Amino acid sequence: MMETERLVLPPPDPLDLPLRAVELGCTGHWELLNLPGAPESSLPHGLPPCAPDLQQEAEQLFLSSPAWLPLHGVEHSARKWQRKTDPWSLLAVLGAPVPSDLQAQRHPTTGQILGYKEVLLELNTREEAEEEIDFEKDLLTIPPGFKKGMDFAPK
Amino acid sequence: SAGTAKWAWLRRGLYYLKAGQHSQAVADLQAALRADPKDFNCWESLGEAYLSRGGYTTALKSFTKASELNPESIYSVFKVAAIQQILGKYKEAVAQYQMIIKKKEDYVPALKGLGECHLMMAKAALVDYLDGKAVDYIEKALEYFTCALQHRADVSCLWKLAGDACTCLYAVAPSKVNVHVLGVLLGQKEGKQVLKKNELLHLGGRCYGRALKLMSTSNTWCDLGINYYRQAQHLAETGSNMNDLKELLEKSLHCLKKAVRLDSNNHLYWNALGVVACYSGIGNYALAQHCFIKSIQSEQINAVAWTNLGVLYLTNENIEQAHEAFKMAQSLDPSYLMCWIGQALIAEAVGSYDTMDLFRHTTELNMHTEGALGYAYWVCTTLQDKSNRETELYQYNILQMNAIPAAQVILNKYVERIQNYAPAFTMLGYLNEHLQLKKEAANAYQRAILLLQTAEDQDTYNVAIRNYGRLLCSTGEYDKAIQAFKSTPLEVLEDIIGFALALFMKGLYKESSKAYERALSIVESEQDKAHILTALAITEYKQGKTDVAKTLLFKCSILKEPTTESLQALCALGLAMQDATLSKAALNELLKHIKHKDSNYQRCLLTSAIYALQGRSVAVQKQISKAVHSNPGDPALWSLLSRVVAQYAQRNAKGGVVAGNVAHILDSNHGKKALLYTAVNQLAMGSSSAEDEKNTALKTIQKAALLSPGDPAIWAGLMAACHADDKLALVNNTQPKRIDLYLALLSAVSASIKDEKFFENYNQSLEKWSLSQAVTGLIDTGRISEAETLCTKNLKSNPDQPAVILLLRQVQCKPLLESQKPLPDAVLEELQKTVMSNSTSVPAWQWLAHVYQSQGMMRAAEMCYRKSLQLASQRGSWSGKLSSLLRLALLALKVCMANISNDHWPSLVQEATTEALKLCFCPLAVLLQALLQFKRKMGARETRRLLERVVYQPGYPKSIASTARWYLLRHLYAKDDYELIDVLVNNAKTHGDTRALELNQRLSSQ
Amino acid sequence: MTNQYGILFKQEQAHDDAIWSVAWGTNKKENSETVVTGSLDDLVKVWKWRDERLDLQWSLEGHQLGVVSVDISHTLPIAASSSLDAHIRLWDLENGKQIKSIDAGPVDAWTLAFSPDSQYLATGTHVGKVNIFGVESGKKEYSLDTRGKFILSIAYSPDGKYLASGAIDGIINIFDIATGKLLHTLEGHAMPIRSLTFSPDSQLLVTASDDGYIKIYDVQHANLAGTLSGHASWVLNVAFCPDDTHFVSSSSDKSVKVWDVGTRTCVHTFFDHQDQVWGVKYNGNGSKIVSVGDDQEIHIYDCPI
Amino acid sequence: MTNQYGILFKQEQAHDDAIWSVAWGTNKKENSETVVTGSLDDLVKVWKWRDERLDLQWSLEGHQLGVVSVDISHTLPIAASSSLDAHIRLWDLENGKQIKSIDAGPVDAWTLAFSPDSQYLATGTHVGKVNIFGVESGKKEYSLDTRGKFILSIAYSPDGKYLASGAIDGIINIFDIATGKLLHTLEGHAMPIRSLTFSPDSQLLVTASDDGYIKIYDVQHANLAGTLSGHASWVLNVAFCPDDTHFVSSSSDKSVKVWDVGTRTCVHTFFDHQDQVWGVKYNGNGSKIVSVGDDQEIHIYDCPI
Repeated sequence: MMETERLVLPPPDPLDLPLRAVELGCTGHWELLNLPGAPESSLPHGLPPCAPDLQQEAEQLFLSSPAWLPLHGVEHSARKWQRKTDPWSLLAVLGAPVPSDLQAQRHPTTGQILGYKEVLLELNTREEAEEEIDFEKDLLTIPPGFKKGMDFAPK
Repeated sequence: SAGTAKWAWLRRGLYYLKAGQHSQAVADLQAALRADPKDFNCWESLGEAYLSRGGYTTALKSFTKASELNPESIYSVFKVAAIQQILGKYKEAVAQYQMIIKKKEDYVPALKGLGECHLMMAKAALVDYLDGKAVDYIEKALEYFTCALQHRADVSCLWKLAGDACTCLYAVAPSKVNVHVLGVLLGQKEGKQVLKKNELLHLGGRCYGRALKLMSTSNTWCDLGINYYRQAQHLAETGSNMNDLKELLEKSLHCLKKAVRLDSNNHLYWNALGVVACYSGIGNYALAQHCFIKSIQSEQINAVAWTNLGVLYLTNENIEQAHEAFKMAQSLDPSYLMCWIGQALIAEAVGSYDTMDLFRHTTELNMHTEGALGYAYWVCTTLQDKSNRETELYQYNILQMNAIPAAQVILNKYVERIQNYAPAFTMLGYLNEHLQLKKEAANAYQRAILLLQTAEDQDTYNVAIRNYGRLLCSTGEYDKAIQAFKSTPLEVLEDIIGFALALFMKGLYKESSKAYERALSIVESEQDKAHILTALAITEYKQGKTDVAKTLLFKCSILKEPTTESLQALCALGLAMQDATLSKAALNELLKHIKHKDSNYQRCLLTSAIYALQGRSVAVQKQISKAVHSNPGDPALWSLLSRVVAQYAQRNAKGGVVAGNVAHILDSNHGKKALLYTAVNQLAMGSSSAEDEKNTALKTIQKAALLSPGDPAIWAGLMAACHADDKLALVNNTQPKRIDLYLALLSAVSASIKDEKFFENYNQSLEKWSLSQAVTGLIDTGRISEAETLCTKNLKSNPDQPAVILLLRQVQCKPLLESQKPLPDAVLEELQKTVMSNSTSVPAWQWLAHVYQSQGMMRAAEMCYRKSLQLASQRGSWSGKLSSLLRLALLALKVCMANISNDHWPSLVQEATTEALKLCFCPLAVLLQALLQFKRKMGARETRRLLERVVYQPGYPKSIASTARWYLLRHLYAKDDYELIDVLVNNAKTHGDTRALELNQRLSSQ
Repeated sequence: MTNQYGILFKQEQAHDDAIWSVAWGTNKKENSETVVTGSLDDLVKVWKWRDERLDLQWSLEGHQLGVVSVDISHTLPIAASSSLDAHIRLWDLENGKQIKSIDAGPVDAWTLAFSPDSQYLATGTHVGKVNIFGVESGKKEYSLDTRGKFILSIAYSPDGKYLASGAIDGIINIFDIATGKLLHTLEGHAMPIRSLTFSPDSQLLVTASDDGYIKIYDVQHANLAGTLSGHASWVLNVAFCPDDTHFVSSSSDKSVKVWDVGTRTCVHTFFDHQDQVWGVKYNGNGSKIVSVGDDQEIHIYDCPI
Repeated sequence: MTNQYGILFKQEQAHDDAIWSVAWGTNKKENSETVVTGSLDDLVKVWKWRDERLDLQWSLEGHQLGVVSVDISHTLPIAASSSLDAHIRLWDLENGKQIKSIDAGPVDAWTLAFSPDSQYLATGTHVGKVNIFGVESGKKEYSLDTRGKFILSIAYSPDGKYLASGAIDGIINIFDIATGKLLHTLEGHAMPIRSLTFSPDSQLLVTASDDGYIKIYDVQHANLAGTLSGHASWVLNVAFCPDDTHFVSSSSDKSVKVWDVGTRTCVHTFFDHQDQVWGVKYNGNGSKIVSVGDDQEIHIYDCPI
């Protein structure tokens, strides 16, 4: 701060061109605009900071906690389980179908549905059809296709 | 002749359909339809004719056509719905039945169809393990059946189907069944009722009894017997009683015997009797074997009876004969599951090699429970054994059949089915831990804890507690982990170690040190000893007191064999201090005898950090280049090379861009960081490309932003890319774009920063830089008001920090000093004081010198640039040095332009340009030398030579060449030579120019 | 036993850069077949598959940066697009002219999804919420809240009453539009999701995470019905067939597979793209597939019924 | 009097850091024997063997990262150098003036090898291609393609119509230059190759491994007629001599061994190069051997016929 003032002629020469210096990037690359104005640099504050510098990254990677040690991993327990087979679950029971359909009725001429009627599809000891099978007199104990079955003690 | 005899065709067709002559009836009715194809009676009767014999889809189509016209008829719509229902596709049938119900409400068959459809969907749901849908469907089905029973309560089918619906919910894991039955079903008709499992089965038995009372048939008898069996099974399986269910089982046997004796020619009854007879409560095996043999004899195509015989023999230690029976069963039906499961069990018993594959095949077929548990057990056991991972058993099975995910899904289905077994929960937790699904594994272990609290607890409860506490500590919730680790005997190494780490995570470092010392006492398996010493060092370090940690790590090194883990911690500890001596020795020792490490990235990072500590700052990139040459694969190395060149020695921008691109190509999941680093390198580069689209910085940063929109670096990179694009477009003078978005990006940056664990210094730097860049962008674009308010709010948040106040000064002083104005020394002093206060940042000094130049302070501005140059050079920076030097040269040249006396500015120009050329090959600097020479002794020969050299050699930017061309044209016209002038004209023509030729036109005719 | 699959058309260069999303809508009752595709540009080009080929119809653009998601509606002629530009301007699709413009930054919207009745246009924010705007009725009536991380994918069950949302870090959230209360949160995968889709009749939710697996969950509970693992890299989109029997998944390994949910197996794989495939869709009565990819191409396949 | 192998020279600091590629060109029939080295810097330096020593002529530069491979052409005086940024330069070798600067994509070129008539300058690629850039006239003339991993080292045959290409996985692919039809793939090893050399009267192919083994192959078949197991650590480069008598190998365990084809035994091993050696080469005849190590020392050995 010595002069404190400067007086210059603003239209000094009208033929020549004013110099505008524009800077692109940190690696040296400058160019020149024509119209007069501010220095108009690119990325004035410098490059955006990318991933953190090495030293703190390493310190975090190793001295953040002892969790990363092979001591605390998913391994290093050697756990065991026991097997308990259960072959009784394999037994399969199938259900019987419904022996009726609720079929419609039809007027014999100019058929119309009068109504829906149910019909049969095709130690009380009832006499309708029981043939009195004995389940403990003579038990069949040879599978069809094998040579021998098994003899279990009677109950 | 042709039609017109429908009344005869119809009679003859009906006469042929009433008798069993379906072919003639079909022909007759088709002829009748040919007579007149619009009468719906003919179409409906033809459909019935087809439905009497085999055909189903031609009858279906004919019924649909009959129903299409006169849609008021309920019977036609009902028949169409029933035929479509028969072939599956139940949802559509449900929709039409609901529509019919909406029209007519008393239609009993419609309710029966709706109930049957809901029951069928429920059974299909139970084929899979989606139990909740099955329970809901059964509840809705009971609602429909009771509604149907409201109208006509004499029919048997309604009661039978109601009983089927209610009693098909066996093995549905009670405490999951609550069914909202309502009305007549619970005797008196009051409101609603919520039923649990046993009550539902009892209601089922009651309904079967009521149905049977009024129609004594075999099928209902067998179904009632099966229902009683299910009831007894449930009662026994919940341990609710024993020896008080004898009469119930006797009742079941009585019902089954009644059914079989009623009609002894149907395999179903014999099979049911056989299965029930061998229940653990009865245990009459001879009768069961006789029943199965009778069933096989009755109807030869019977897989069920053969597999039941196989099971009976297998459980009674007859592996060979049971194998024979199973083989026959699968021979009769190759896709029945139970036989395959039996084969797997037999293979397991005799200890074969294909038990795992058999279980996998069973799992893939239809998801039965026993095979599910077997497969899960075998997968977990194979995972445990750590001598496997070359065998081609582990490799093939696990890594080429994707065993683990399948096992997890299977165990989820099993656990939902059973949910009273602890090993299933622990296995599920273990697999979930291998999938890094930590939350689900924690839930699984918690449930295992809940089940086991009343067990023996010696080796099944403490282990579960340690696993749950450790896993809970892994993901937050430190207090819960500490509480869980309290409730265990802290006498084994595992529990003490887990307690110590949870304590360390919460804080309480002294407590963690005590726990680790106690664990250190009881140690075998020396690897664990080395790990305990390293953990002690880390935890005591975190309090400070680094010397004891260092000596303790040396003590670990004195052990028989190093562990490759303590050495890394020692190197990092050396780095976390400025000693930088022990670190070199530790790294050399680590390299010496350790090769089995397979990371290859930590070693390079540690060496590079070691070099960086000593401030060398150029070797770092060279060393990483050496590492990347050694192992040309490993994308991570390429990515780290790109990052380092971006950070240290940012003069290899081209190499960095190439390295980032190579890292991105060789994989996909390294995309994120590699794209970020290549974008930053492009930003640093400038525009040193072929002006090609689709490969500028803004494109790569956009790609990275799409890949991972989570990190705070990408958004700041986006802001910088937009600003640079604006500047370049401004130079090319086509259009500024992407104008006002800075505030949104700043909000994104801050929001993303908020959720990162800790890189504190990095986050603070990022936040400050983003704030500064946003303010500068807003000032440049022209939105002064928003920038001012932003700065004021920031200062209102916290007391002053000398950075933001300078930004506020900049925002204030833009309107004034833009348009010419005179400023008072008070304002100048204030700006000088603020800039000096926040010194050591060259941009501030350069901006202040620009302010001086604008007002006009030539010498003062020159002094400020000189100070900035000294500051930049002392910092070791390089871009600032050249930028300041060239700017000062511009200042001197501009002041020279006015032809002012005191000829000292030319000396300054000369010195600055010589220094700039000493550093680099700045074209602007040589142009400045040319301009200075042109002004002083405008002259003929040397000036023209220098200008022609500038404007004739290639490899120069367009604008500088244009300026040199224009001045050389003026000089050449001054010293007339038309030839050379036309030479200049053709030189302009072979390039693109508008202004040099325009001046030539202006001065060709003075 | 498989069908006869194959290409029908191949546009050589639709845009100048990567194509990031595609939407197929047979919106009008006649044969419209309008395809809207957005790229790493301002262009939101609107194609039409007229008889056997794609004819470019509109080239409308108003954006500043690349568009990340586009969407179309089946009831009205309308379209919406969002970008990194912090604007959700929604076009007219009839005059190729902008209708509106909504201000919302990368902290207020990432990806679009219209309503079943084309009324609300929900989008996923940064802090975890889902913001539901209003088309033809203003701005930002309300936001459903899940206390989580960045949220990527938004889907609607095509009967209303359900909204699903995947997120960075894996967790999946299912809301019901009726009351706006979180029903239950699935934990799903361990890496970002970036794709979800319901099935027609809205009883099957198909995810596609970043690790390669394709969960098939089941709605109204947390039951999962299996994991489909057949890719070799990330999976970026999943589109579900009009009939609940197949779905198409496009991965970052340059291959578009088509699975079927009945037996959970892969019927046919297409190996025709040369770079990552960012978008796949079906059409109307599903018998054709659109696949826009990172390399500038638009493939149209033929998947017989 | 037996003339034993003697050190005969040492160059203490040839470069400022590690040295990676060495080429010996007997381009001039007179006493020129130009030697060119590339050394992990921008600098690539040319020396000439005048009577008993190396005297620097010039060091020429312009390269972003370290240089990986250099080659000299026998027919005309011209050199070629590629670096880590996949950027190829051709040097006049009379003034150091960079006749041409053949660019290359992110994955275009790793190593170089001239054509026997100095016309093609074949080069490897990070993604498996063996693309060829015609010298001084053309760019990317054509690219022979295979399916495989990284391709470190390329051989080429002296007589012609053969081109052997090692891979990082450890497989050898030989392409006949006549038409471009892949002749047959040799399984080779399970570790990278790093060196491939043909023979004068090119009937025998020698492969260097990363496991320490050296393999001899017969071009007419797949006869694995040899296997040599003397080197402890990796083997980096192997070259022949102008007669089919014996070859040099350069381990990474600081040892340069001279093996023989006739008896398959190590006639001699040298003990220098405190740091690992990365290159070895032979002069215009069997006389002189050049070794360049990771340490900044150039060595010129002698081995009478």
